[PDB]
Amino acid sequence: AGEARLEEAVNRWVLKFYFHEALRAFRGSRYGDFRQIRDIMQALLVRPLGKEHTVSRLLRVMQCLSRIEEGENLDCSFDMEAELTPLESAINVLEMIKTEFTLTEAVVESSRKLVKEAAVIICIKNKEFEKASKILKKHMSKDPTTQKLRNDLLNIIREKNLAHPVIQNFSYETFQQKMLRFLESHLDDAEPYLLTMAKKALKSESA
Amino acid sequence: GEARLEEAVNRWVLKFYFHEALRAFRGSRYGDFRQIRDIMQALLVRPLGKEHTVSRLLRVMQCLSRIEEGENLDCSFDMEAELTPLESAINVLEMIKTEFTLTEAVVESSRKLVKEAAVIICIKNKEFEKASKILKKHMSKDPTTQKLRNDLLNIIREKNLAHPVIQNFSYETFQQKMLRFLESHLDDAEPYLLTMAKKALKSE
Amino acid sequence: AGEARLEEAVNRWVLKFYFHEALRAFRGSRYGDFRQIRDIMQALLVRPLGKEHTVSRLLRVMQCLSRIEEGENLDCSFDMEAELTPLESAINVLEMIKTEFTLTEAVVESSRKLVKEAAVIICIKNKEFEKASKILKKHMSKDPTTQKLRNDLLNIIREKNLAHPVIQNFSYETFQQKMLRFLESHLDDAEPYLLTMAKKALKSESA
Amino acid sequence: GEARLEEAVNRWVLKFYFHEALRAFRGSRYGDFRQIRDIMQALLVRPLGKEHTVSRLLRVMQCLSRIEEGENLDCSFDMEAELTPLESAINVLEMIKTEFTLTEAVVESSRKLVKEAAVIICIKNKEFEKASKILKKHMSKDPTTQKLRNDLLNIIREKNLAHPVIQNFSYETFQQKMLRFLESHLDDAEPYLLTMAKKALKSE
Amino acid sequence: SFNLAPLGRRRVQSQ
Amino acid sequence: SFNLAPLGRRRVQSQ
Amino acid sequence: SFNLAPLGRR
Amino acid sequence: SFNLAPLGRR
Repeated sequence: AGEARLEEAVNRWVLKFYFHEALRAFRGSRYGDFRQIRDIMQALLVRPLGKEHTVSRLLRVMQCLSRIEEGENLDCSFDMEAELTPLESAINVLEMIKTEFTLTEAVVESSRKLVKEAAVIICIKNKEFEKASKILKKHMSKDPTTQKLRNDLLNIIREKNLAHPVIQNFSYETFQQKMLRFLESHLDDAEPYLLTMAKKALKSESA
Repeated sequence: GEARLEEAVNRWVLKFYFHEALRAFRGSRYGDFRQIRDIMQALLVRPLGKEHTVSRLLRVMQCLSRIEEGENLDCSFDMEAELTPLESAINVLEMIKTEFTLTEAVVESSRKLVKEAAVIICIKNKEFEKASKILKKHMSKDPTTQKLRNDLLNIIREKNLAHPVIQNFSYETFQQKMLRFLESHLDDAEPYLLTMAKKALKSE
Repeated sequence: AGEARLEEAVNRWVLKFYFHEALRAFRGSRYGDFRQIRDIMQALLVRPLGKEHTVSRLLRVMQCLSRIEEGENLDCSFDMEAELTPLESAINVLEMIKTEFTLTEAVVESSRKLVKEAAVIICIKNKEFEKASKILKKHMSKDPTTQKLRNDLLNIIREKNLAHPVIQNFSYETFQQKMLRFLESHLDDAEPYLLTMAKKALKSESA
Repeated sequence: GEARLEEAVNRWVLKFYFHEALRAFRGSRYGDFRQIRDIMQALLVRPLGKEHTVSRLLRVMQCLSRIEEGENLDCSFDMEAELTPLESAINVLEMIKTEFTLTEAVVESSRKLVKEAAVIICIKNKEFEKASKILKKHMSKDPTTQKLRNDLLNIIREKNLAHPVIQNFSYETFQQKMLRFLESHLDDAEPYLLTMAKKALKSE
Repeated sequence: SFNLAPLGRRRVQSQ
Repeated sequence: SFNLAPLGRRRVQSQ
Repeated sequence: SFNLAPLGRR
Repeated sequence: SFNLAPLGRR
């Protein structure tokens, strides 16, 4: 009863502390640490957290980042249906973020363009041309402002031109960091309670 | 080949008109701003290569365009057609914050101005319910903006267009203030095309 | 914009009408109709519904019932992990209902006992003895009031006694109906708007 | 073998004590009720076979037991130890509604009595915050119960134990009212064991 | 637990 | 759509 | 929500 | 929420 209220409070503190450390690892390109921290958070989810809309946003972000971090591994499946590559799965999470964070198409569009682009190109690098075409056609926009990129890609899949500048100039690292940038902007900048108490406590000590 | 040359020229062209768009906006020549804005809109579909400088210029251009049409509540800049121009400008400001990697402190005062204008303009045009929604959606989470919103709420509740807050609101001052904030994040360089024109003016 | 607000309203009316028809089919043991209606609702979920907590409850119920209806088919998997038989998956949905509907252990207990019992016995009927044992041990309660049932079952798995009264007297139909009874009690009894307009409209006509 | 005979006897025993538990409760002999309640509690772990009649009898027995201990806010009938006895009784009433397939109309007046008692008893024992939570959790969704809850809220807010609503609340009348509702859903039959006892009284 | 009797004690919050 | 110009018209709700 | 219908496969 | 980590299998 009370013991569960108290556990809830701690669990949320734990969750927020690790989320903060997960973003820091991600920002520092320490993806190994990111994944391990991600697993700790995954384990905490079966426990009572209560309600904060702060954690749902928190969790939607982790969700998207987790899929983006494993984006270059087409052996991974974050979904019921094996079909979905991690990035395709990231697109779906982004759509959930749009709806839940009540964001406009214009705001989510830039992010999305980057994820769709990355999804197609990673498939192309693995010469999963057929898969790249399907992803391109279902997701890719046909906007007048993206039609050239879409045509280049469609053509690259055509000739299987893995040597095309579009493919060679693609930086997954930059892609990842830009995505973190965007997702990060829908979160508060505060220091999680535990890190605060850890900075205090840690300086009780000395010498 | 002659197709990487296009990308280079499209950039000079885009940066030239950007320079003239700001000049116009800064002179309150909004008619000229709009005409120039449309040239830039047509250019967007053409290959511009990618350059951090043009990506920032059109975010600013996007913000200014919504602000310039801020009083036309009949204009829709978004798929979600219920969004008023200034509401759209708020979002562009958020994308600018994110993309220009600006701190909240740097952006917050400017965002407040746009939110305030969005509600007040709606009020002056008698769109009371809309003003109410914008106020509730954008000004309720800010403790730093308490007596402005409770004042606006009562203004909306009593339909007091005569209230000093509404009567003394200057949209011109707002526009110019927004330009100054936006310009503060841009290079000062004279566009290449204007430089060459001034030169061609030497001899002839 | 507005068009999406309006679609939302209709979608919720559609969802509620079919939920109502799904329960009626279930109550009438017309599981074929239930499944088809379930698929219609599954399709609507990708669409905008908005917020009503009324639909979340609605959906959690459909979720549990859907798993219970396919309870005798151990080839079905409603989960990420193939391991889970439908009923095991129902237990998980019930736990979600408890938390979300903020129900007490005493209230959810009876339902749960029935689902756990059914899960074990269906595995036993298919002579999935090992599976039945694992389910028994992880989920089954050890309460003093259920220990005899647990021992009988453990023994039945022992001798593979599919002829034991406990196995032979088990009625999946009665189990299903009792579960509907319980889940139904956390929902309002009202007539969905569309059926109301359908009763009116339908009686404009005549002769 | 002699193990299906146990199930049969356990039922007679259980139904006999149930009959005596009600008699006791109906006579306000709560001490006797409790002693008998404990015999039944010990019997529950034994095989009773399954019979719709015993399943209903102990739901009623569960409700009465929580109601009898309703004034002891120090008693916990639930894993969730914060739940007061009457809160627990509300839940048992809901399980009775579901399991006895009763209409909302049949149960609603009785549920209201228990909710009201739960808040008032908490109030009389000075557990104001608790009373507040119960009131907010159980009486806010009912438009049919408006001035009772706003009256209770003000009573809680001012700690007015002197208010007529609190001073004139009779827990005894409440208990007896609950028994009558619960009994209305039970068979009237004399338990088999009491019948045989009365007989043994013939000859001897 | 179709428990008839209390499982234990509650912490009153009176005063 | 890094659109600079309006996409179309909005329905004012004035009066 | 999450899925009403199953995925096939067990 | 739903899953942070993947399931293996693609």
